Amino acid sequence: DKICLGHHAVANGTIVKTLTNEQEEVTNATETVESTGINRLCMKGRKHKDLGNCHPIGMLIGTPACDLHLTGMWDTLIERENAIAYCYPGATVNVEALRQKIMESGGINKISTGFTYGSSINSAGTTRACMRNGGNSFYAELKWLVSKSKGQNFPQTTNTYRNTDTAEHLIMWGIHHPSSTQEKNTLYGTQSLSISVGSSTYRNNFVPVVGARPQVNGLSSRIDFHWTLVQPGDNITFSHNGGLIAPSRVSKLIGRGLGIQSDAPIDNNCESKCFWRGGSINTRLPFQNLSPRTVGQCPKYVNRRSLMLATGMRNVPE
Amino acid sequence: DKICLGHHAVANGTIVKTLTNEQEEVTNATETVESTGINRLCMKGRKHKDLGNCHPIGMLIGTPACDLHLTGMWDTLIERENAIAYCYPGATVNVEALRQKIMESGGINKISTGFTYGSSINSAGTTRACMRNGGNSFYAELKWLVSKSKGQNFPQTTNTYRNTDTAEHLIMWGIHHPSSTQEKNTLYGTQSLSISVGSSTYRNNFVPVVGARPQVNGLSSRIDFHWTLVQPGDNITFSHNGGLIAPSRVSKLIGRGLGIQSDAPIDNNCESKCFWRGGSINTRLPFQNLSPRTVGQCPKYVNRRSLMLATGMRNVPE
Amino acid sequence: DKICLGHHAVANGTIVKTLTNEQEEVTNATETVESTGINRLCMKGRKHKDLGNCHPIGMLIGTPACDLHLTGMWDTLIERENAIAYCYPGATVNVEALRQKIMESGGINKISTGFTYGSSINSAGTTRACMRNGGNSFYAELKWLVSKSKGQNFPQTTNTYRNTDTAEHLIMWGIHHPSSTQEKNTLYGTQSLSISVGSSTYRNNFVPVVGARPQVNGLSSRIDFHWTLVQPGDNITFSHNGGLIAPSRVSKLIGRGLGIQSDAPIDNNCESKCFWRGGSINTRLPFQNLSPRTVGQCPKYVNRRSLMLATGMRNVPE
Amino acid sequence: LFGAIAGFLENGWEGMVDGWYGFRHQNAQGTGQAADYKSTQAAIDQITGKLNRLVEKTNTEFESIESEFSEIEHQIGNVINWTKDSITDIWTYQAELLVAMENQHTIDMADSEMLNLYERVRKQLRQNAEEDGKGCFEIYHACDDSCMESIRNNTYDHSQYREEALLNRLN
Amino acid sequence: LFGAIAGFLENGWEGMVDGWYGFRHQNAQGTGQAADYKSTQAAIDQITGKLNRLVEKTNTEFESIESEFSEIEHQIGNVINWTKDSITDIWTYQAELLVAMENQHTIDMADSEMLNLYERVRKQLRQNAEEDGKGCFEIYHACDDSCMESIRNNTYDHSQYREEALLNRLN
Amino acid sequence: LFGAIAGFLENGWEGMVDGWYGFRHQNAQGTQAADYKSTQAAIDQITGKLNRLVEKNTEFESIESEFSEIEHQIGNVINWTKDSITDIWTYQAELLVAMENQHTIDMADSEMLNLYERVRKQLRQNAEEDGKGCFEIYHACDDSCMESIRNNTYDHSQYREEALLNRLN
Ligand SMILES: *[C@@H]1O[C@H](CO)[C@@H](O[C@@H]2O[C@H](CO)[C@@H](O[C@@H]3O[C@H](CO[C@H]4O[C@H](CO)[C@@H](O)[C@H](O)[C@@H]4O)[C@@H](O)[C@H](O)[C@@H]3O)[C@H](O)[C@H]2NC(C)=O)[C@H](O)[C@H]1NC(C)=O
Ligand SMILES: CC(=O)N[C@@H]1[C@@H](O)[C@H](O[C@@H]2O[C@H](CO[C@]3(C(=O)O)C[C@H](O)[C@@H](NC(C)=O)[C@H]([C@H](O)[C@H](O)CO)O3)[C@H](O)[C@H](O)[C@H]2O)[C@@H](CO)O[C@H]1O
Ligand SMILES: *[C@@H]1O[C@H](CO)[C@@H](O[C@@H]2O[C@H](CO)[C@@H](O)[C@H](O)[C@H]2NC(C)=O)[C@H](O)[C@H]1NC(C)=O
Ligand SMILES: CC(=O)N[C@H]1[C@H]([C@H](O)[C@H](O)CO)O[C@@](O)(C(=O)O)C[C@@H]1O
Ligand SMILES: *[C@@H]1O[C@H](CO)[C@@H](O)[C@H](O)[C@H]1NC(C)=O
Ligand SMILES: *[C@@H]1O[C@H](CO)[C@@H](O)[C@H](O)[C@H]1NC(C)=O
Ligand SMILES: *[C@@H]1O[C@H](CO)[C@@H](O)[C@H](O)[C@H]1NC(C)=O
Repeated sequence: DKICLGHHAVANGTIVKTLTNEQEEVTNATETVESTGINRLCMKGRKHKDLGNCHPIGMLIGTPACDLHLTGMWDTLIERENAIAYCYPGATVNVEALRQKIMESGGINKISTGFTYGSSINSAGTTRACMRNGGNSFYAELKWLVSKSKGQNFPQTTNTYRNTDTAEHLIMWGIHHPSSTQEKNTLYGTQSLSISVGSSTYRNNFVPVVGARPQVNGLSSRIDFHWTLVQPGDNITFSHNGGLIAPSRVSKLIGRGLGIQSDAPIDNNCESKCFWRGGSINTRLPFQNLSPRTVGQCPKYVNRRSLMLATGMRNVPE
Repeated sequence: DKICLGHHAVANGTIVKTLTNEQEEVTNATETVESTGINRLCMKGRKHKDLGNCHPIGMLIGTPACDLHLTGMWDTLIERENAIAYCYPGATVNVEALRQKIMESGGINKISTGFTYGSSINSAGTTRACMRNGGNSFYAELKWLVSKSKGQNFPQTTNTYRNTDTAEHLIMWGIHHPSSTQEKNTLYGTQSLSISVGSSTYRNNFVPVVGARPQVNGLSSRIDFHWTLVQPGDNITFSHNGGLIAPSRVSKLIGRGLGIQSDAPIDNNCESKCFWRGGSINTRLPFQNLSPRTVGQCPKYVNRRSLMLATGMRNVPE
Repeated sequence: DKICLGHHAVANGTIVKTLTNEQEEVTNATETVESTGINRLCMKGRKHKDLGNCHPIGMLIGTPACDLHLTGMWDTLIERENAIAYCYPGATVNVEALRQKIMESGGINKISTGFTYGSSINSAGTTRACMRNGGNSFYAELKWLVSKSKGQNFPQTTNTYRNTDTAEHLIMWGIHHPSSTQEKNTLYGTQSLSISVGSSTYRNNFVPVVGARPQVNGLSSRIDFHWTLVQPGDNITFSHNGGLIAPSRVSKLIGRGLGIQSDAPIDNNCESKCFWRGGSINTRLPFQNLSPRTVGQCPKYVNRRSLMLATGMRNVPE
Repeated sequence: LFGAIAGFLENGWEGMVDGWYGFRHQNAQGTGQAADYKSTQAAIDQITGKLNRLVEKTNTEFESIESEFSEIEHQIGNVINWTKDSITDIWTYQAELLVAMENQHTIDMADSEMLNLYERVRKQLRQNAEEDGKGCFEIYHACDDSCMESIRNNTYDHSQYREEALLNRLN
Repeated sequence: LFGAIAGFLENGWEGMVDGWYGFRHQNAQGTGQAADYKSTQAAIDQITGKLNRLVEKTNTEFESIESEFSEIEHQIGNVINWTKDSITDIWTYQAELLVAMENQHTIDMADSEMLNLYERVRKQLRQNAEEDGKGCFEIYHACDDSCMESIRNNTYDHSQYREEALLNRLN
Repeated sequence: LFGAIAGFLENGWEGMVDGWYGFRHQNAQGTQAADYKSTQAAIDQITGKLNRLVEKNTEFESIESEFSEIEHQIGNVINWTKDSITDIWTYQAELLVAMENQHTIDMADSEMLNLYERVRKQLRQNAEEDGKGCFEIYHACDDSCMESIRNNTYDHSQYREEALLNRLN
């Protein structure tokens, strides 16, 4: 007559680490690091924009790839690989800082500057680098100004935009840098050229410069893009006599959104809070090893393939 | 005959958090996350300086609001929300790094440049924007140079400041950008304008950007500020055509002190070592939930209202 | 008859910290914070380059200090205090990022530009400030272009570097800033100067500005360097007037390596993976308190002199 | 360590599949096995409590600070690179400690409930039994299935058999 | 967990205020309650050490990298946000792990300190008493109030009542 | 805290350099030994902690320049980060050895109690506890018999009846 005491065991027991032992055998264990994600961007419950072809910069200046995305509202914005910002070859100052800002926005609204030009100016220069419906064209929010009669000096012109709104506006313009003396003279005349811009918060001078360059989109010439915020109630004035790519509409960024750079296809049926290049991450685990670069409400990236947490007692087999 | 062993318990007990149990009940516990802070800046035992409407930039250029703050020594600097940097329209290039250095400093000393101008130059010009005692005035530490005889070309001028001290000196100057060509011609003449600054380590050129004719618009008269540090034994030479707002003194930032941006009223009777926009934090706790943004020797900010630490056994009531 | 159970103990215990008791005597213990490093750069097993008094930027540009560091292959690059970058006084625009690139690299190869110049250009000019074999010389990789007949207008010249390779090349050039109007007129002519530089992904204008500056190296003139990366298959074109310090070789950064800033002497016998301004660190421990500022595979810096880890039981003596 | 599991108990009963902790007995009627609910629920309650803490999600939104598709300036990129690697080094250390510290305490907790089950039974049997060293109790009175049940039921009255057990122990 | 607190002891005593751990006695003379100094202080000192470790922190001086009253450049301000939020996520984590870990240890230690008192009393009483399994020792000799305090002071001599007690256990 | 060390056992034995845990004789003709399994059981856990401690390293590069000036604002961001990363590693490291030393200590404790209980259960009824770590064995135990006690091969049945009436008289 005796009564005994004891505990269960299993044939295959998972191995876990402990403070003093890294080969500990235990009855049960579970993963704390997530190693699988969704190869879709789970956009359910979100008002979202997939830009495809459009670079976020392209949105402000109206590149034809962006014609569908000139104005909008969203809480999520998605940038795609090899998006296009520049139809006519160029570069933008503080480009990353501006791109980040648009990606942080929850929408864009466009306001006309209201600029008007005398008979000497031709407001409607186009190019085959900016094609739009089988037709030569130009950035949709900017106007390329050239002398109406070729070779004649572009007239000294003053343009003022006044922000009559309650919130700041993002105005953009460009400085055209020709590829040759011939072309500069044809477009604006033989005169010396200066462009000065200023608001209560901005003062600068620009000068178009002629130099030979490699062709990009068939063109040796360039446009430099520049930008500033124009506070409510303030004015910004352009004084120029050849070379200004002038704004015909200004922008307004609105609210806040989450910007996402991704290779994944959209899925509007699933919903998620954590995203990366590869898609989305839906999980309960505090850690993950899919991407060191994530966005949103995500688990913490750890440098380990697996970490196992004991769910049972020591496993001592029969 | 019996003798028992036992433990105490309390009719009212606290609830704490455990590895295995969220709702565990214990006899006594204390807070580890501080949630109350003092609403004044506790300055007991700190030589300090309370700027009020003076902005730190104004200290260097002598904006009238900073006349009582052109110099001093401190182990703490307080900056206030709407402080005035400029009497006259304009701004400082690279302003934040500059603001930070003044906030890191332990005092400011001023040293005369010794600049001295020929009869051709009027160096005593003032303005209705900078008012000192109900009279037209200018930034104390600079001087607006114009042609003595109006419309005559500003003479080609050279000014050199020689740092003969043992520490680095901070030197500030302004560039004047006129409202129009008529104002620029009147002030400096019709010549092309150039301003060159150079040390052993510094080189820069500035050209004023003249405005366009309506007074209200973005392109009006303004003065923008530029700075740099001059090392001991080194000279910085100003070669200029007009449009320079010349220094009359340079600054010497001295030693080290803690800078506080804050809205809070001074309390010169209580002592503290951690500050934030709201006030001070005085505590022995290692964590605080008051502010993510702190300066000084502070407890770490944690996103938790309350973390209770156990100071007694489990509570099992009868 | 008795039998007695017991535990060992030692004559002098070591004290350790525990969760509830500073000062807990224990039979043994071992330090977990490394406190002594080596006052040498332990370079065993590394193919390394000691720059000595050659500065990284000077490898690219051809300062005489670097005449033995103009090319090579390395896995560790050591930069010394006070190293020389410029023989002719000047600065590089964006120097810290250039220096970091170089210091992240595993080698440098030099590729000739092939630029050639007609008869009105004297391209072999030298200065007192760049000495080889005791006489006047210049940067090995740039050339100083001046008019052959002193005083005449430096001819409109074009020069194109074409990256025919499959890695990117780095290209540097200087802009010359004269000390006076006679100098500039003598070197380049009375005409107004302009230096435009443009690739597919780069463009800039430069204008040599004349100014008075403190003599450095006996020179009030200044050569200000610029740089950009030129992608494979792309071209870069110089349109220049006078003022171009022209590149005669480009660089190709190759592979990767650890860059060490230290003044410690090299020692090819000890070996290390972790380095600071003082010499190497070799240790098994996970924490060190030598430097908060290390490079390579280092233990984590903790602000403590010692952390003793018990390796035995409580010490209880008679 | 409390000396029970992988201590003075030689091994585990793979046969017991209805609990973490149990009894096996032997008497004239035959041999049996049962599992003790209380103590296993104690252990499993403490495991599932751990897992809830594990899965407490903390919702701090993060944005992107390094572009995936454009060039980032070299110096700010090395700063982001240094910071991000440093945080990952921290979280890798924090996870590996967490798991190791938790597992050590999971094992020993499971150990303690076994030794708490054992102790309760010893105290209950009182002077009517003796320990055999391998986790068994040798009982000095006849104990039939309804009695063995009263040991598991915690209702075993030691004074009933105290007279018979004590005589058997002393001869 | 060592099984005394919220274990085989069924509840704590609110009545006891003099201490963390104590005795209740019954004999011919009557009921008494007295606390144990050595043991409630071994466990209290351990708590105080935990408090000192908690508040004995000397802090690094931090300046301001974020401007309160003026706009900071966009790229670098974003890099600062990400770093602050990351450092905060870590400290929030650390603070919750410290408290949970310390709380578990504090409770288990208190349990330990209790059981330790029991063991010292059980060994001391030796063969002159038995355990009822709810925390008491039934005593098989008559214990004087003067004898009762011999048990608390470690003054009890067991050999003195051994012959007398073995006789009442056995009948 | 398991009661044995700094508990019911009064003090350590310096004469025992043979091993962590041990036995001492009292009998006619004889008088020390150390237990092998119980000391390895403790040393193998200490070198377990030690092997974890020396684990590894991510490669880092330089992000502030030692021999040149670097922009003021980026310099303040870098000072703040490293300082915060150090406040963390310093906290993490004072926590690590603290809770490690608590476990190490309390574990050596544990292994001592397990030796004690192992023997207690083995002498069974033939002996009683003096409460200072010793068992008074109510019968005759020569050096061979005491060997067997340290051997885990002591047969309590051999002496039970002689031992029992000895406890009762
Ligand atoms: C980078 O620089 C390169 C060098 O200038 C540029 O390559 C050049 O582009 C031009 C115009 O697009 C090409 O020019 C023409 O050549 C053909 C005849 O080609 C054949 O004969 C030549 C001469 O022996 C031979 O080298 C070629 O491989 C062909 O077999 C003429 O019919 C045309 O009238 C015209 O002169 C160049 O051939 C071309 N060079 C190379 C090496 O491809 C390149 O455009 C620049 N890149 C950028 C981005 O602008
Ligand atoms: C035109 C000229 O330089 N000719 C004579 C002057 O050199 C001389 O003044 C002295 O100039 C010295 C600097 O001379 C170099 C130099 O080493 O830096 C000589 C170089 O050949 C020349 N190289 C080129 C490409 O021009 C170089 C260069 O012009 C300057 O660096 C531009 O600043 O200058 C030095 O500064 C002496 O202090 C100075 O006296 C004057 C008076 O002797 O006569 C000229 O014929
Ligand atoms: C923006 O431009 C407008 C028009 O020039 C400025 O507006 C006016 O201010 C003057 C002086 O206060 C008033 O007389 C006008 O009646 C205002 N115009 C209107 C219609 O409100 C305005 O001041 C400019 N903003 C800034 C920042 O200077
Ligand atoms: C505004 C204007 O001039 N438009 C013309 C341009 C520009 O002159 C050059 O792009 C500048 O170099 O050139 C075209 O060949 C083109 O781009 O398709 C034709 C177009 O009508
Ligand atoms: C161990 O845990 C896993 C997940 O909880 C579960 O699937 C399994 O049933 C548990 N294993 C058992 C019951 O042995
Ligand atoms: C500064 O000027 C003084 C006086 O002319 C001169 O002695 C000194 O050499 C100059 N400093 C430098 C570095 O040129
Ligand atoms: C930053 O690190 C990533 C991977 O470590 C790398 O691909 C990139 O080149 C690095 N950036 C800089 C600026 O060095």
